[PDB]
Amino acid sequence: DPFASLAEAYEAWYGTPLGAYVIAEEERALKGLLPPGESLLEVGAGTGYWLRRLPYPQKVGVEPSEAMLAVGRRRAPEATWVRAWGEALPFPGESFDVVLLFTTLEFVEDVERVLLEARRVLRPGGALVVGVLEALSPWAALYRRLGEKGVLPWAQARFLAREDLKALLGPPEAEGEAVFLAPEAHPPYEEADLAGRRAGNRPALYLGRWR
Amino acid sequence: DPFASLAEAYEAWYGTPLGAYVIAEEERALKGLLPPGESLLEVGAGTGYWLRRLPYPQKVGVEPSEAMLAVGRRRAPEATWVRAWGEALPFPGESFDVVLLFTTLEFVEDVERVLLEARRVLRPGGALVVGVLEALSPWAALYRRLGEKGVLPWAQARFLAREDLKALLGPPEAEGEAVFLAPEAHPPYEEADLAGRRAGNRPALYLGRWR
Ligand SMILES: Nc1ncnc2c1ncn2[C@@H]1O[C@H](CSCC[C@H](N)C(=O)O)[C@@H](O)[C@H]1O
Ligand SMILES: Nc1ncnc2c1ncn2[C@@H]1O[C@H](CSCC[C@H](N)C(=O)O)[C@@H](O)[C@H]1O
Repeated sequence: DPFASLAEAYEAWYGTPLGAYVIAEEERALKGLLPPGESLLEVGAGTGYWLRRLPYPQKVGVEPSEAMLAVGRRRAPEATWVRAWGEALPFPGESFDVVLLFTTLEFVEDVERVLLEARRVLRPGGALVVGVLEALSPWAALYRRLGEKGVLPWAQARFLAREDLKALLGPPEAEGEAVFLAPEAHPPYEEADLAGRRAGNRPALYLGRWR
Repeated sequence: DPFASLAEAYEAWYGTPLGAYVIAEEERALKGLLPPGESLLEVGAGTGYWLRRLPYPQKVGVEPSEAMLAVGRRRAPEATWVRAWGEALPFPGESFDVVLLFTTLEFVEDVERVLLEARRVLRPGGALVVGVLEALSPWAALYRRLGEKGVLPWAQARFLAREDLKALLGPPEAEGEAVFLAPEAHPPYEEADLAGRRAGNRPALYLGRWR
């Protein structure tokens, strides 16, 4: 478990200027894809960052890391926390309106399997929202380097491009993307961000919604 | 040999609009860092793209790939082509005024030995000029992915950041940088480039000169 020792300070970076900007843009992008619904299931809910911020009345978080889970259920108590793996969700078919996978496929053991589970558990016409750190962004460059440099959890991550998702789930009903500036950007961040777009940067976060 | 079948189409990309822009930008940065001198040695001279374009009256190209070499000795006949590895230069010490390593370190066997050899064959007061595809740039993200997907020669490449070079050679005497736009930039390219710089992007090409 690469997250075994990262749980406690996992959100520390969001407090910094750049991190605050990144997390703000990502949430905004995510909100743009979130559909109406009653029940939500986040696979790899980690510290429950999204669980506590999403509005759905019925929220369920699946997290295999004991460390992450310890923090998550503390921070997002209103949700039901289940200790399981994406590859085998302990729920009957067609039980959720929305299933969220935010930068989790980068760490699962079997991507196709996790996606199958997500769709089974998803009810008719259910919305599957997937978010990944676009492999082609300068952020991926940083994380790939940090990974080989032995930094956790990056050393055990796999990187995906929107192309890979579309390859697996087909054409998304809707898309979203955020953070075009680079890791070493200087503020005012909005300038850096618009600049990164114009420079042709792939975004740091790609979001797709499939039914 | 990763370049075993890339020699012929190697320079092809330089024909496209972005390619044209990129390579021209690299040439400008490289020439701006090249010092005064009579003799030049390029380790991993490949297809002689740089040998065919540098002022030095006496220049030698070291290239282990026979495939690349076949093209190089042809496109840059005014230079002496030697078939050897950077790990073992067939030259006595203090014999060159300038030694050039342009995107070669990412393919050699032993980086430290290559650099030791480069320094050995350098005359007193000589200058070593290294150019690498900065590992933190969006281009690095693209090649690491291509390498992952098999694509040669990227599957065999290692990537360096200017910090890696500083750790190996110490603080350079001078530096150069080029191409802040991303692989997917859109024309007008000069704007895209200025954008990438403001975005916080790391240059696709980092150049350093040591003595
Ligand atoms: N095989 C698997 N199945 C389900 N979750 C997994 C998994 N492998 C890793 N994870 C979890 O995926 C999470 C990735 S970190 C992202 C956490 C959360 N989605 C957020 O964006 O805030 C980690 O908490 C990790 O424990
Ligand atoms: N151990 C080694 N010693 C010297 N050269 C090597 C090497 N391993 C690979 N190379 C050469 O390094 C080159 C990298 S491609 C760059 C070629 C040229 N410098 C240019 O920028 O146009 C390849 O042609 C490859 O054959």
